[PDB]
Amino acid sequence: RKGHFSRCPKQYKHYCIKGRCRFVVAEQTPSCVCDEGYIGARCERVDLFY
Repeated sequence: RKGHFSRCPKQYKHYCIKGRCRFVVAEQTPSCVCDEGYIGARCERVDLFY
């Protein structure tokens, strides 16, 4: 019954232009997800032709 982390705001989305990122403080876990239809390490290109 617990839930409280930190959602990476757009002001800190420099490591992912078109992608999201969840940073867990209590559990040092800086995870960074990106739009499935995205390309590039920093998420700068896009390929969602689908």
